[PDB]
Amino acid sequence: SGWCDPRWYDPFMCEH
Amino acid sequence: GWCDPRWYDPFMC
Amino acid sequence: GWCDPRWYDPFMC
Amino acid sequence: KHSVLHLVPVNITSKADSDVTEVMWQPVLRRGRGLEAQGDIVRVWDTGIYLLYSQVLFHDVTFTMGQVVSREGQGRRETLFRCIRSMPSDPDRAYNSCYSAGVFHLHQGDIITVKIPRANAKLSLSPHGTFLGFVKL
Amino acid sequence: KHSVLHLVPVNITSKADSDVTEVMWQPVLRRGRGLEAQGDIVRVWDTGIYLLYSQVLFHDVTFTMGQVVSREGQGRRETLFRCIRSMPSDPDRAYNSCYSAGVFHLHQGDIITVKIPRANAKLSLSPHGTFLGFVKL
Amino acid sequence: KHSVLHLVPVNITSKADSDVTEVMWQPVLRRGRGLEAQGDIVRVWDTGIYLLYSQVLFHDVTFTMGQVVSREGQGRRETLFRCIRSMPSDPDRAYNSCYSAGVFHLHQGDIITVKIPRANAKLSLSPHGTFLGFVKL
Repeated sequence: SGWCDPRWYDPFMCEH
Repeated sequence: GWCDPRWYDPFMC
Repeated sequence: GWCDPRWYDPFMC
Repeated sequence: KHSVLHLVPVNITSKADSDVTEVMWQPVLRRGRGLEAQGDIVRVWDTGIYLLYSQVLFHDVTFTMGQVVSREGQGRRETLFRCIRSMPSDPDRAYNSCYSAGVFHLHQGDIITVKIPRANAKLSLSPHGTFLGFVKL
Repeated sequence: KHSVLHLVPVNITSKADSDVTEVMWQPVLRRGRGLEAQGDIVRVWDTGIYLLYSQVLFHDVTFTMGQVVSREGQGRRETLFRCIRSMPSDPDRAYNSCYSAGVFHLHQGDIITVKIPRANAKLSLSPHGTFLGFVKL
Repeated sequence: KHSVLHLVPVNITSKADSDVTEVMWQPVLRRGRGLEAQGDIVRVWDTGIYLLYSQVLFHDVTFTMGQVVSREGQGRRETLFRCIRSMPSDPDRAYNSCYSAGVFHLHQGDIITVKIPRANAKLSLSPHGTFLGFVKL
């Protein structure tokens, strides 16, 4: 995560 | 790919 | 390399 | 004062039986009328020198990703710049943005395109992940 | 003519119990009065259109590094662009710069932040490794 | 109206017994007369503030590549910005471009150089793979 913070969330990089 | 004639680069072919 | 004195960066030497 | 434009993805497209993926753009900033967004392609209205910048954010594991920014006009073409990113093999580490930009004489009548040289490239639609923009100088 | 600002790192910072690393900026080139580097942020005084650019030089070996550039103002947040760099797992190869840039409308009273989304992020203080800059267009 | 220069590679040059590789340049776009290319360097004539950008496309497999953009004038070297790309170990994946740019005060008589810190570095001569450019603000 880290890029999955809500302030700059991008679905593209939040697991799968 | 990168060897398409429209933007060919010998470097990568 | 990256540790040439002309553009030295402690970070990588 | 400088005409400008900044564009973000609305949608992604990659017609069957070709090895190219394009982006469909929508403007979020605009000044002047020398440029115009038209689905997957951006038309140039005013001839002149422009700063042209493009970022695309990838997630494929395949070797080497990137984009080709081009102009097309009068039956002609010119690749302006490319951006090449090597992606790693592990799917969880396999994230890279690819930014390139430059200054080009663009002509009235020119269509500007951004193509990813693979079929169905996995790329971000995020407005702060994938973008394209113009500054007349 | 164009107001400009080029900033370089004086100092890294990272509060305990967070997963953010920010940078303390000092100007090396200044023209105009629009923007002002206040420690870890940059305060906008004159409203207008601005080219923003950020580079960071990383030496972590973890999966994926990068930066977030944001404007925060009027009880609102907007993420402007991201730079995302996959770092390899060898320490003596694990070196990459990450660069992104764009054109955006910044309003008087806005604040600009540059965050690296990890705690204790290893990054370079070299003024020609890691930098942040502005041009009013 | 803004001075501009955009240069592409004609030649790659690397003096043996040195860990450096350079590019002989040739303009493909010019306006104003503030800058002139002279093979491997670019001489400044009008003092002022310049946007400088530079991209080099590499294919080496050796750890980590990149470039150093410098100004030299009046017995003083100053290094403006670097771009660092870690390269992978598989030759078929070891392709990467590296783009950095920044805004800088350049004095009349200054010599601008772009250097790659390996001997005989493998980099593209493509005009849209490896390039260098300037805009006077």
